[PDB]
Amino acid sequence: SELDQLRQEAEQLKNQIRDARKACADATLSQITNNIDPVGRIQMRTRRTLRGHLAKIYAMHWGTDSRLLVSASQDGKLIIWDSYTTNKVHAIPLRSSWVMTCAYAPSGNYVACGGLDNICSIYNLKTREGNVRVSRELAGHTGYLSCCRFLDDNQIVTSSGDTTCALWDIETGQQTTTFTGHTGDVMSLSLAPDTRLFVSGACDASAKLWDVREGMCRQTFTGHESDINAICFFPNGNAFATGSDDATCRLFDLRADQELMTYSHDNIICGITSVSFSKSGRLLLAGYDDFNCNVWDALKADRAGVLAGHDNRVSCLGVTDDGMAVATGSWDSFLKIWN
Amino acid sequence: KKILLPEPSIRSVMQKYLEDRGEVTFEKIFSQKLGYLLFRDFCLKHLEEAKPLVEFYEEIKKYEKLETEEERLVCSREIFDTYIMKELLACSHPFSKSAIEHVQGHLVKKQVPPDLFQPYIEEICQNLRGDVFQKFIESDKFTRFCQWKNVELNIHLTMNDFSVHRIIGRGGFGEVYGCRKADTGKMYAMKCLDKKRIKMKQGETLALNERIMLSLVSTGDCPFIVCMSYAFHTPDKLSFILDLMNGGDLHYHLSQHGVFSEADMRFYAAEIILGLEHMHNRFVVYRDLKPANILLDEHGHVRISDLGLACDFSKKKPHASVGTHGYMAPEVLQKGVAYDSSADWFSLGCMLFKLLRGHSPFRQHKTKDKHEIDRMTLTMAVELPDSFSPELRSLLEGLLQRDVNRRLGCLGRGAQEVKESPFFRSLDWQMVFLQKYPPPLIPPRGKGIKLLDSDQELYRNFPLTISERWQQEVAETVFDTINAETDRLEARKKTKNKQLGHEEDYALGKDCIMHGYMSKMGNPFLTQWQRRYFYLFPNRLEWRGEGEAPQSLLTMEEIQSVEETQIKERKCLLLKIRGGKQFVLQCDSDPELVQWKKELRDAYREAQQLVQRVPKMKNKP
Amino acid sequence: NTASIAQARKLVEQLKMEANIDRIKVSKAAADLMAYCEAHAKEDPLLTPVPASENPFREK
Ligand SMILES: CC1=C(C(=O)Nc2ccc3[nH]ncc3c2)[C@H](c2ccc(F)c(C(=O)NCc3ccccn3)c2)NC(=O)N1
Repeated sequence: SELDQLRQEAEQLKNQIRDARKACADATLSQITNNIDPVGRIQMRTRRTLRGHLAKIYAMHWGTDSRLLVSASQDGKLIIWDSYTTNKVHAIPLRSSWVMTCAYAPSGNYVACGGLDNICSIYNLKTREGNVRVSRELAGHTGYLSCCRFLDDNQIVTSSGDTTCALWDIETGQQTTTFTGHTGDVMSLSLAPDTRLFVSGACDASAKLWDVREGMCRQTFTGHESDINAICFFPNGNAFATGSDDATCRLFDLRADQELMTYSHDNIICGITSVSFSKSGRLLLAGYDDFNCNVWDALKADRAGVLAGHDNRVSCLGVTDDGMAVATGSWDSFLKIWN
Repeated sequence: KKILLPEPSIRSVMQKYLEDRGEVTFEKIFSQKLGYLLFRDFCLKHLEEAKPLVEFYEEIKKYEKLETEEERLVCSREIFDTYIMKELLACSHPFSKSAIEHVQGHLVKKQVPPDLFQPYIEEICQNLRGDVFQKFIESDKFTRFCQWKNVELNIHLTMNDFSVHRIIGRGGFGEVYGCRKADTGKMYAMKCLDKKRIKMKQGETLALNERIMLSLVSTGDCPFIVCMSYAFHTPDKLSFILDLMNGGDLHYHLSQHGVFSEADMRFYAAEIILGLEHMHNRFVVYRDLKPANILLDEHGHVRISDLGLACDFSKKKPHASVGTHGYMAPEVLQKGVAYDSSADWFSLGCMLFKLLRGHSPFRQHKTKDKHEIDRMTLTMAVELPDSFSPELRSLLEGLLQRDVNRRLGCLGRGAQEVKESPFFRSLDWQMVFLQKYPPPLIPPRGKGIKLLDSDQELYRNFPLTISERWQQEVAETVFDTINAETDRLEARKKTKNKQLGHEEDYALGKDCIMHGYMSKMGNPFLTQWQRRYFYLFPNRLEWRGEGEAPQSLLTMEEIQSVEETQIKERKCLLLKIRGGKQFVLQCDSDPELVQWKKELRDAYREAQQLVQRVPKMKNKP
Repeated sequence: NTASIAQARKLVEQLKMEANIDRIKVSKAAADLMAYCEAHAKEDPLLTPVPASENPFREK
């Protein structure tokens, strides 16, 4: 049977892939990094608390100025903050109360957000009339928007609970490319620095690397035992990390095509909601449903730090492009800035 | 101490409360006095497309009321020339050929009956029904309707809402007093029955019955029955608010006047017949008809009163001997033997006889023995005095036939049979209905029993308000002034808002499900009530004080249940929350209570349903 | 859907794309990650605590 043949052939190929990876596993990251020095106490402290959301916070994103950020909340607003002053630059009442993601456009001109309305809404910040309006409602997903990241001010990538991700042309509102392949809700995405690739993590427990300009999946990383809730590129575009409900983060290498490291501990039993790298990649930061953000040593795999000032789940984090700071966002309604 | 309309925000809730009940239809709103009033104010003045329609509706309704043929000739000309002819000459007359032709034809045969334009009426309704209704709804005149319904639906009457004056009647279970309903100024009677006196004499069913019966006959504004506008109670008392009749009853006047000439009797009989008619069209038998249950008003016109012993025959025809000895038909007096309408027609005879002769036909030689009057009602036919004119003679023998199949009124067409008796040849029944006949008599200026929860369960559903009675009461008293005052009060709140900058309306441009005032406890240790403006979204309930935006909320996730609760002996909503916490809400009116209960429940269910399908939002173990 | 012949082909073609990439040794990947980190450890404020002076979130 044609169908049975294609099914065994897929197995053979999964096996071929597994063995090609094992032929590459000549050593471990942990062996290789075995004699560099630990990082010491990574002692970070809250410099700012951002108080204003009236309910759970679901997501945030730093502007590239390493200064403003957007946050998305159960209260049905985006707040755009100036973390230097704690001043709300904009507070944006949304059309749908069920927002769960958001993104600052690199240019600083636009933010995006969306959620259970299944739409990616593009708000324009600098109108000529000095007002904050929805410029686009990007519609086409048949499932909640779970994540979104602008490439520039006329293209944006989204991920959804419809198990796809997509690329959009803003001016027209069209869904120019569809990234299919996942078999579970897609939860998260992360653009490469060059923006010619991105990775996505899903409820299928797998992460996928996509080429933006060609619309296909290049590689598929497995090994988590449960949903991938978060994902982040390592700063040089050749590895990324994920955080999962299985309570581990994991580093996967593109060019070796496989897991290099797990970041876990018998004690940490709760799922990860969010991950980010320090500027140098040396540190992996992960928010956890136990209210903390652990700082891991990316090369060695040791817990190096903890950020502990949230009374509910840490639901999102982010590091500035200038590397000066970490934002955590929580189900307790507050964002905190740390270093 | 007088009616205050809730603010226009009340629309968010009432529109939804009504919608759930199917009440937002042109049919259901147009047919309410206040609804009609508001819809017409809207058409005439705030929409030059529907002005002509309603203007045309009203000219026809005026036409219907014209008393004479001379006058209907004149008005039909005008109405035709103005709302038909001209509208045709400008190809702008959205009605059937049938409609036009029906009227046209009739006019040239100068054929002008009161129903002349009925064909248009149905079609004018057709044309207002659609987009016009729809716009009316979007307008502030429908907001005004919501303001007025909310008052309606929140009526809870107490003795304290009336100014009680002098006693005007008494019997077994209580007293009637004249009163003023403070609100509107409207004069009524208040009939108070004592629940103790009742329980004692085991007439709990009889007081219940008088209410249910009143509730059947009180619509349609019958000027010959003493109808009900409200009923409420206290732990001690049943209270019916009834039509006020200051002139006392016939039995008193009978004995004051002596007997009545036929012509005098004729006046009374006519008006009574019309009242009987009204009740019979509503499948009610009064059963206790007699001078003393006929009251007079200040001018001498009369009405049937006290439906205690009255009875529905819409389904079960009654059989029991119930009335007053002297006036009860045979089928009445005969138990197991069933009877409908008929008995009133016989009592009518008996009572009519009694106004002519001072005694029931079946009460001979001052006799005070009941079993005697029973006997000679069942047994003997009616010896009618030499003096009874043949027409009267015909009527009384027609009414007092012992065989129901042989009794006037009972032969298939009801009251009409009786109206056609030659005894009434001289009456124009429209003039009787109009109360245009001069009345004969112008009234001259005048133990240790206990109460269990099982008693007060029997009166659980005694309270009601007759909607139409209330709207009419309001319509003719304070509706205009209150609309002006409230219009005026609204125009100032909108003046304060262009200046103090509360312009943007928080509840728009999003997914707000409903908003409105409620009151919560904000002091945990203190438990006072804070009125706040709430906004319900699908994932949360926000509220704000005045001036500032919302700074607190609950999430539909936090909420585990919504239930009614008693607080300061006021029905409130109790919200149980996540932590084993609690949140208490008081609404300003019953419909608001009902709607917040439903929507909160609905919203918390859906939100929990939804969140559970969403890995980023839900709880993880 | 799992009974779909087109879907099964799509899966196989995809696994073919994924299987036929050039892979490098984990030793090499890991070294390149190590080198990255050391080359930019200077530029990374979370790596050496840095003085209040240069940092906008302290003392201001
Ligand atoms: C018509 C009438 C009575 C009366 O005065 N009723 C009445 C009703 C409405 C009114 N509006 N203005 C005067 C006025 C008066 C007067 C009366 C008044 C108050 C009463 F509580 C009773 C009374 O208790 N009757 C016994 C009863 C009541 C209910 C059901 C069954 N049985 C009687 N007695 C009577 O025989 N007939």
